[PDB]
Amino acid sequence: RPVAPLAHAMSPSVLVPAGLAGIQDGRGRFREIMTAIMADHGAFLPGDRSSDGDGILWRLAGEPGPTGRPVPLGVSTAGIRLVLVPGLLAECVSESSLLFDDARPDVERYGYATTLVRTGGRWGSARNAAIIHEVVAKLPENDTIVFVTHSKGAVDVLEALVSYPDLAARTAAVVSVAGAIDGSPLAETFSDGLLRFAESMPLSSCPPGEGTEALDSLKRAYRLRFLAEHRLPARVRYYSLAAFASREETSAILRPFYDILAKTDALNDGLVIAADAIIPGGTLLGYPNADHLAVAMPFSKKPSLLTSVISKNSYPRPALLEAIARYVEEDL
Repeated sequence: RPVAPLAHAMSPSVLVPAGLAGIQDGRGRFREIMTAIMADHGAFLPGDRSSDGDGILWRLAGEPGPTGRPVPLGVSTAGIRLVLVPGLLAECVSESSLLFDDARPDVERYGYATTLVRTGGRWGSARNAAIIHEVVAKLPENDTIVFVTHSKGAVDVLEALVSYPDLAARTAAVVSVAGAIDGSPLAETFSDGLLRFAESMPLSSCPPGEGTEALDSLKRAYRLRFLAEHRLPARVRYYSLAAFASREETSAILRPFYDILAKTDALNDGLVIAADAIIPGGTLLGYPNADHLAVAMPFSKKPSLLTSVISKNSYPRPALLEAIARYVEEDL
């Protein structure tokens, strides 16, 4: 695309150390919690692996040490409900994959209720925000609501919190997992024609979108403008995990997109750059060593061409989701 229209749409933005955008560094305590969880009951959890070194969570510079304070490893009685919100195209592959599906037995064992929200896989954030608003309105009043979101789901939820003060007042926390907070430059990379055809083609698992509504929601200019123009509700707590893996531990299907992003930032999960995946003013929990899909969306149906090309899908999602729940309960 010629640069003039992109320039006109872009709001001034700056890449800064996390501290300068009001981010609390919770990387040390989160590593501590997740590591203890896996030492305590990781052995039969799907995706179990060594927690040593960068195995589960990358060690970026400046990481705080462990606090030494005991990690809760029993059943929660806090009445917390994790409201799971998926991202782009998730609805379309629902037969093969549901968000954190293999992690929900483990967190429910330990006292955390879970609800999965079905969003439009090909719909814009405003339309999905209304869906989320209606779902949460029907959840039990005494539950403590903690969103756990993936990809576009994160900004579906942020737009909802900004649009519906009653949802904001109802919500204790939002956790972003590889959330597309600043969108992705890939949303602009491909032709409108291609995006329009993808939006409108008949699929038996997800309804079509209008125009390019879903991708419009993921454009960097749009997403940066949202954050420039709307304060996130202050009474809600925000937390972010930003995934990336090495090229060889990145799924085949994601590698061509990884390769585009890696031209300027190797710390990307295939679809989202890590610096674009952190909610400003929130808490940074860390960097799962996993590509965009492995960190949150299990694919296991065999055989499947789809499952086969998502070739690096193994990650300890149950331990990750349990660590998220325990960190937020502790932080709250």
